[PDB]
Amino acid sequence: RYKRQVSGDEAYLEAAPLAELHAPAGMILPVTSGDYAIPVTNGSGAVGKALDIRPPAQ
Amino acid sequence: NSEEDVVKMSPLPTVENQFTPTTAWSTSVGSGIGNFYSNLHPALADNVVYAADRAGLVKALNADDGKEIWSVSLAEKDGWFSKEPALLSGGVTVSGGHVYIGSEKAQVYALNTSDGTVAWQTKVAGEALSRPVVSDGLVLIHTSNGQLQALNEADGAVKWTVNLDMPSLSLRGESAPTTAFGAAVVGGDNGRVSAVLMEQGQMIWQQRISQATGSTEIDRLSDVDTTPVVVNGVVFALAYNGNLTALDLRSGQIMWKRELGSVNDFIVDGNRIYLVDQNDRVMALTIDGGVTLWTQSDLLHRLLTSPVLYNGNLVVGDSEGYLHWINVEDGRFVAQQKVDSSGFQTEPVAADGKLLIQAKDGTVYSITRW
Amino acid sequence: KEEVPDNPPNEIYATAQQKLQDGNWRQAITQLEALDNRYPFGPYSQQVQLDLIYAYYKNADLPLAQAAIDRFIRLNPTHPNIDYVMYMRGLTNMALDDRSDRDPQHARAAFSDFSKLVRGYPNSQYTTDATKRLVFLKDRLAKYEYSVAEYYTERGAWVAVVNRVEGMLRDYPDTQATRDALPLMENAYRQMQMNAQAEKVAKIIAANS
Amino acid sequence: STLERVVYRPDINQGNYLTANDVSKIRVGMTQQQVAYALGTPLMSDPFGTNTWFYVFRQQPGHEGVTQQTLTLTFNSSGVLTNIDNKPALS
Amino acid sequence: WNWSKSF
Amino acid sequence: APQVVDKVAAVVNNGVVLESDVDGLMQSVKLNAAQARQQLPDDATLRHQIMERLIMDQIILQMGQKMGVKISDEQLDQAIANIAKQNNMTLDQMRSRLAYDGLNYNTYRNQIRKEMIISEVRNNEVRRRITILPQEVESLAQQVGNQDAAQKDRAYRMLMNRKFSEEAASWMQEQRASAYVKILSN
Amino acid sequence: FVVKDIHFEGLQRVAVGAALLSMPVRTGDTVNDEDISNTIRALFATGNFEDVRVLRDGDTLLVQVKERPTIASITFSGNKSVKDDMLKQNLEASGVRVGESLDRTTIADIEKGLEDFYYSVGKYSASVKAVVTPLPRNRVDLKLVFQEGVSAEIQQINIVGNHAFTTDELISHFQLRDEVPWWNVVGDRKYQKQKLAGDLETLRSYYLDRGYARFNIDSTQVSLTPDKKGIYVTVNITEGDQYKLSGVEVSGNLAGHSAEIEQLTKIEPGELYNGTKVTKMEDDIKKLLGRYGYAYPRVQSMPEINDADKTVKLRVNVDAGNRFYVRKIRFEGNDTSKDAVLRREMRQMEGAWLGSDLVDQGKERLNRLGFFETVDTDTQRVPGSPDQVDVVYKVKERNTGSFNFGIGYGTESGVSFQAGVQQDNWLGTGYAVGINGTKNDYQTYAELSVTNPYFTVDGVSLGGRLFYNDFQADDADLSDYTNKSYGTDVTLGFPINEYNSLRAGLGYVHNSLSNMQPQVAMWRYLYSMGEHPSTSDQDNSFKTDDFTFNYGWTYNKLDRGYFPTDGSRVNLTGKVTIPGSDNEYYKVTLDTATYVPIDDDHKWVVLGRTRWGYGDGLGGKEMPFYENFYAGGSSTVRGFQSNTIGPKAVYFPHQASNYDPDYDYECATQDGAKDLCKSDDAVGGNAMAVASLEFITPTPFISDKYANSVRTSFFWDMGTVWDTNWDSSQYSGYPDYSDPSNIRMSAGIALQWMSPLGPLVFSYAQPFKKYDGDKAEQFQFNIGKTW
Ligand SMILES: [Mg+2]
Repeated sequence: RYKRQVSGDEAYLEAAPLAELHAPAGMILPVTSGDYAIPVTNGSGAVGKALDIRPPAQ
Repeated sequence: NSEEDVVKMSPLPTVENQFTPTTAWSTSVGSGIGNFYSNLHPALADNVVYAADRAGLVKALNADDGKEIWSVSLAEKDGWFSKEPALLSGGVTVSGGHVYIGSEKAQVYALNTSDGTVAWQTKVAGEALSRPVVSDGLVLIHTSNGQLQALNEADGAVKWTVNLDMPSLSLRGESAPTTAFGAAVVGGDNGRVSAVLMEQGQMIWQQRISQATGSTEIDRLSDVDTTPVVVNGVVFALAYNGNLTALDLRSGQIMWKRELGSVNDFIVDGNRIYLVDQNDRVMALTIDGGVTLWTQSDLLHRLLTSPVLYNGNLVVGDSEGYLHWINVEDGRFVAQQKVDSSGFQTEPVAADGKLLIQAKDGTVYSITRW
Repeated sequence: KEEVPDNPPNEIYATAQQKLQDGNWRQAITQLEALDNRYPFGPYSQQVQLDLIYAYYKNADLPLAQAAIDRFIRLNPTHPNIDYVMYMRGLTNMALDDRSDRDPQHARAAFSDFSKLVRGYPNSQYTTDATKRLVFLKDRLAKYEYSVAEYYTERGAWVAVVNRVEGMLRDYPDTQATRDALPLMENAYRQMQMNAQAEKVAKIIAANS
Repeated sequence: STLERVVYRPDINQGNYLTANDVSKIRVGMTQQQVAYALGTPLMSDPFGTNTWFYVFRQQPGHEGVTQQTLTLTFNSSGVLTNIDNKPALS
Repeated sequence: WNWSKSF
Repeated sequence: APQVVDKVAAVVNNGVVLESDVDGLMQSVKLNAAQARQQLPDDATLRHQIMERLIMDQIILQMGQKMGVKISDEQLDQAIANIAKQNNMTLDQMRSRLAYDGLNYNTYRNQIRKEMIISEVRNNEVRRRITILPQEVESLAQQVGNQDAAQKDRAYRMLMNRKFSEEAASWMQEQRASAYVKILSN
Repeated sequence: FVVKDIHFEGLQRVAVGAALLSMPVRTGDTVNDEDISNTIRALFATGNFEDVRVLRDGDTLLVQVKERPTIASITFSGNKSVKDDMLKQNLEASGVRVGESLDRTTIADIEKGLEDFYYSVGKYSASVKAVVTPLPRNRVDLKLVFQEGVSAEIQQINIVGNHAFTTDELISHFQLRDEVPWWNVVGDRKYQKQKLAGDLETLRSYYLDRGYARFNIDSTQVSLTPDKKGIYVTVNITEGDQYKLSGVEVSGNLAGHSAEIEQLTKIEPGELYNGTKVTKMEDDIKKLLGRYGYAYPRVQSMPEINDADKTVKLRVNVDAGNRFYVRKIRFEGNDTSKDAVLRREMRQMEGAWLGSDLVDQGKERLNRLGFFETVDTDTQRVPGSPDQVDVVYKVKERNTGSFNFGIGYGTESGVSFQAGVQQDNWLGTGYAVGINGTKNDYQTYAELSVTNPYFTVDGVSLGGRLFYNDFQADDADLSDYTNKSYGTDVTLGFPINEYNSLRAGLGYVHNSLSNMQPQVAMWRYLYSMGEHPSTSDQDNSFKTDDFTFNYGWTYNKLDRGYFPTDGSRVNLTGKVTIPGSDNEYYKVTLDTATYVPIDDDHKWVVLGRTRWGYGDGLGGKEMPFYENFYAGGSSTVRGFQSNTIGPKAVYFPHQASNYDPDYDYECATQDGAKDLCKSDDAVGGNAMAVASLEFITPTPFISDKYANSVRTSFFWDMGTVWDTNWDSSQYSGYPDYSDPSNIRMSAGIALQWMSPLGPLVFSYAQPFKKYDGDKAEQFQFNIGKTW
């Protein structure tokens, strides 16, 4: 109840960026499987209380 | 915590007594039958009354003043500290100097009318909840397993057994067979009336008088726990939640039917059928086609007992203990009495001009009118 | 009990909108529920359902918000404003997730919903926040895996530790949780006396930090 | 510390179960399918490029100690066994 | 007697 | 003004009875009653009786469909041929019906097909509820003999017929009560 | 009839295009009455129309339809014993819920479903009716009217065909009950099919454990009275003759472990057949096979019965199976509790070979935790792997906080009050914080406790406690003195053997003594501490600060926690003041309880309880008089007044605080006192030795149906307390309280059972060996003080 009353509110939290690991010469890191992949989406939208999540008038 | 009943119990009717009822005498039997549902009721034969309790006590009382002639207990004691009740549940039946009583321990006793010593004792398939009908030198017993057994009188050894189907859920109590022309007609808890030869147990015919069955059980109970009545080659049966029907004695053809059920016995006098509906609604149907003549709906849900025709007036008890005299011509109450506070559950007995009834506490009453 | 008089639907909708602007969600929910029950298929059906989803989300009524979201998706598979519904689904799942050691199923559901949104509607206005939340959820899941790996390191199960760190290196290869988990895998390999694998993990660690 | 043993720990088990008969049922030249059929699917492998199956049999009963058998199978590019290394006990 | 109610 | 063509006269579980169907049965009885008008002189009661007739047929048909009882056309071809002793069944019958109701050939065969499904299911359940004791036919045959192997056979047939009618009548009453029926006629 | 346009009228929710697709007919085609009929039938088969009146105009095909009304609201009336939310969930699960179309065909179905639910509950006269109220815009509201009756209760449970065991004895172990005494808690008198199956299986096991291999249940009957207010249950059985166990034969692919199994299948030739022992043997074989890696070691027993000699030869079939390895162990539903809290209860290690027994043990430990309402397991297979599985645990979390209150009465503590608030799972961390408080005639206590169940992964727990205790001696039948003390205490717990549990810790306690009646022992102790008070006033005071190292050891082996019949419990507690404290003493205690059954049924038991204690000073000081040992009461020596055994006070002459005649005063100057004086007020001693031998027998007169819920016993209690520091030479005239030979003995009968008011224990004892000053108290009872 109280815990999610903040999440229901606007609680913009930004975490650290994601950086890929480096494979040392002579060995290769394991495959990724693409199960959790974040594609690159261009454009400059609004985030963190700057986004109007009110339903559109339709 | 309160939980009201679905249907309100009817109030006590107010009636002016045409004749004042009385109580000739009353004798006490130990603890009676309690709150358990049992067929244990008194019996009368040769100016003496035999009664018993659920614990095992049995008494023989004089029918004129209630004086005790002999008394015995059928409860085995393992010394002076242990005592196991016999759990008598079969209506006391007396015939040919014997007193037959059923037991919940699948035991059948046969005492002597002279001194009460056990003439013989037999083990049956299951609980002997039915009245030990006696006829043609046999003692028909309808156990709670759906097994109809025929014991001998002098010996007590089982002669033949007939297995009747039993449903998952039924109503406590077993139908007492009726015998006619060397054939025993019995009702089963599955809703079918069966006729069996008294020599071997061969099933002459079996007819179903239950009306229908719903999706769920409980509401599809069709236990024929009444005692079928046979007159002039016609068999009358009355199933719980079912239809009152008249069946041909030889073939089982349903001559006619009527939608009304009950578990209390009914009387067949002249051209009238007096019966108590499962809702405690006394009715007087006609023999020819079951056309209703009159109805008495002033005792709804009072838990009446089996009616008995005494001096031309039906007599029925109730859980409150009041004994109601109701006329047969129209059905109007003719007298009302208060006898016992424990209440009446088992059928009354009327014979030899004496009306006997036993309360839940075992107090056997003899009723008269002056 | 918060009764709603039988006013015209236009007036009731205007009242609901005004009470939504004020920020009072309970009154808006009551008004919109009354308008939905009384006019289940009127012109203000889709609009009222969207407003109900929004109000349920902002009122912390997450189960009802989720139910309304699924109902809207089922009944309007191709509504023009369906990217918004998917975004609200992701937000509701994130709120239900709400503590990285607790159940991550809600985080996985939110990640799946946001991934669907971004992969379906790259031009939507709810896409940048969707990617930000996806990054956060990926980090959260990697942290959960790392916590389990730490617990097994404490317990002494050196095979579970290596298996889980390999699973992290496979699924979430680019997270601080994986970077911090690599030493656990090295320690497990050394404890089980696999010096070759320990050296390999040591080279991997050195090549990055 | 002598206190870890005295405490009431549960049984700790890790890795595959080697019965000392399956390990004798393997030879050089068998394929991955045959090895898996004989011993079962290994709990661990080498994800850093080379393909290698690590059959570790670790068990640590309460206040008993640790015993491990390391069986390392090195295959080739075609999934054919090429080398077997068996460590009866850990030093 | 001992009553115990869960909050 | 618009003219009503067809509608739903009553609802039976998930099925329905159409106002067209009641009209069709209305022709069947009056054509039968044309031979003997005394058979069905009533009009309102006849309409009510027909309405119940179709309602029970729908109940039986749905029950038969649930179990999965099906009949192929080859059985239909044999079923239609029944009065071939004095008629060119399937040749003269096809042509003859064109003058009475044979606007579409399949209609007659399609109609009869249903009648075979209800009969098949009715017999299967009704006979399942029947129980026969040997003592009945032994004594039943003795009564007829008063009025060997072949005689007790007759007892079984009469006894089986007698039990079938009683069980069938009971099953109709039970099925009608247990199903959902709603008459609209509005 | 050619159709140029197809139009629909009355449509509300179904799309015109979808309905047009549904119709076999389409615009621009010939159409006939058969086609109209087929279209109507299809439209109705769609399941969203109540009546269809397909029509044809002069040119257009007009269709009038009536869609099924949408449910606007659901109301209930009369659901007294069934909650409205419960009815709502049942209904949505059935399919009816708000916002959907009201199918006018399922009213009877819903009513019968509700009636069936009521019948399952036990109310066989319940009637349910549904009222449908039309509303505008094709909306309908349904109201469910309930007519709940009176629940049916069992009136009798009967067993027919039993000759070796009484029906009451057999029913004694049944879950279903036909007698519920008001003075005992044994359960309710309701009927359920699950209960019937369970107690039928219980009867079967009861008969199979005595050697009745051929036991069989012919049939069971359930009956109702015509009023349907009572239920009668009858069970017909056919008990055979007792059978012996000739031998055990094991066959199958044992996987080379035949030698180790024959040792698990050893029996004495001529032993009575026992299904419980057979099941134990099967479980032992399964445990062995699991210990050797196999995950599903199926084991079956097929006894061969020889009636000629009444012997049973067991045929055991063992199949080892295959080995499955656990890849992952997942917990779902732990929204509050963290992953480690659930995972540390696991006996199954991830990344190791699977074990069904280990998985079940983990599930049982999770259940014992008490943080979850339900716990379930699911061993999902891993795709693409024939021998790898994932174990998933689904847990429904339950509230852990709990307010608590309690009231009890007894002869020793009088009226006892308890109150506290507990939190067994602090923020889903496993910590158990709480504050508790108790008060009785002579003491009020209040503590704040915080404990970490897992200070170490092995299971070591670190405690913590702040307490405040006020003790009034005179109210405890001792010499007058008040002791208000507070302090803190942290302890560790080391489980070592699954029955033994060591524990060590530290603590600081501050004691403030006041209102002390001068007496020889108290003044001896005070002088030992260097105090020099006066033997003239009762307004003395004394304060001390002590740091103690508390250690203990608890061995528990009792089979049951309530009315144990076998096992032994031994508890040892200690204490010692570390340097830097005002006091310098050590205290040791030892409590023992041993149960030795003397019959197979464990109905006759012999109980032996002993209590020991000793303490003394170290640096020439004395053990504090408020740490003394007290004997006598309903817990140490029944028949003696509480805290009455031991040395008695010897007051010096002293003026009372506020003298007032008509009140008894202890040896005061205002009453003519000029020398020391003996009294009858207990003071306790620093050494204690109490023993008790109690014989437990079945209750003789209570009905055998529930006679197992009342425990009767005859006891012979012994005890003695003495003061080791008493100087007999100085006080020659007064009794020597340093002699341990003064043994107090008593005997009597005690009763004990559970009552709605709480646990009850009554005892009547007649002390036949007492010394001067001992106050006897025969009848003693304690109602609910155990809470
Ligand atoms: Mg019955």
